[PDB]
Amino acid sequence: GIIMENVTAFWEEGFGELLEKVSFSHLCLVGNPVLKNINLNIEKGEMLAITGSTGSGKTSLLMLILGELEASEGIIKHSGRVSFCSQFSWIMPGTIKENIIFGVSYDEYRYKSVVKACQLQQDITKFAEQDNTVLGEGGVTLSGGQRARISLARAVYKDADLYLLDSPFGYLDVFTEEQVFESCVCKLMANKTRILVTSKMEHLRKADKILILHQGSSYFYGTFSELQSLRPDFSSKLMGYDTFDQFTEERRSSILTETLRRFS
Ligand SMILES: Nc1ncnc2c1ncn2[C@@H]1O[C@H](COP(=O)(O)OP(=O)(O)OP(=O)(O)O)[C@@H](O)[C@H]1O
Ligand SMILES: [Mg+2]
Repeated sequence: GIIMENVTAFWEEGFGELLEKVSFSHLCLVGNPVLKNINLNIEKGEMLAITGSTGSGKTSLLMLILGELEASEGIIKHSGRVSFCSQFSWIMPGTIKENIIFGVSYDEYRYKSVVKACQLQQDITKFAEQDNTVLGEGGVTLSGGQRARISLARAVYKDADLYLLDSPFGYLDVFTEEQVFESCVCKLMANKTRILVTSKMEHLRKADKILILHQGSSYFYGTFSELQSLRPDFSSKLMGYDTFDQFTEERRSSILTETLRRFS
């Protein structure tokens, strides 16, 4: 499981460099918080959806769990192997397969089931060599979604206790992404403790807990139901869109941000 009791963390010199790699020294000198009074309790097998305004601390909270940012006040409790899957989808030179099982024991069943749920079948079938196509470093002629699904597969194949998925559903092939959410994150991963950063409303619905950050602070925590009751101005605005989850990542963040400001 993963517990966070009143946690706060400050700009440490060097942290913002890592945040580029995944002005800073002014935030460091001045001593601001990057997250502030963060609280959450996720029990084994639960799925936490994290969302919020753009630049609100979401990736920084993942760096906290990974142990890259140092929590000044608070307790952070969790244990085991943790599998991280960043926004930036990196690709090592080698085959699509090699990339997915990087430095980890092959397991024909486990592999086929990840490859499958992550919607990579539609993809590797396009290629003369299937999942034995060799990729150049950075996976460059691929699409943004293709890289993202390769990077997700790689991360989900890893066997671990906690899975941190940072924003893999933000590209244009929006239906595949709906498939992937459902087969991978919701079915195949259903028994694994997993945190998902996201700007799609659907993911909030189907989650166990929810965390919405804004200007570094927790603007909400607790379940999807509580969200509608407790922050209703929020809930009205967002839920009352036609197909908000098929807006671009860019437009979804814009509204989340404009909305979080209105009702602070
Ligand atoms: N590449 C960057 N250049 C300058 N400042 C940055 C950069 N990445 C993050 N920050 C700063 O660190 C804090 C934000 O980051 P985090 O990286 O925690 O945001 P998120 O909540 O993950 O948002 P985003 O949609 O940008 O990923 C912000 O207040 C922002 O000012
Ligand atoms: Mg982020």
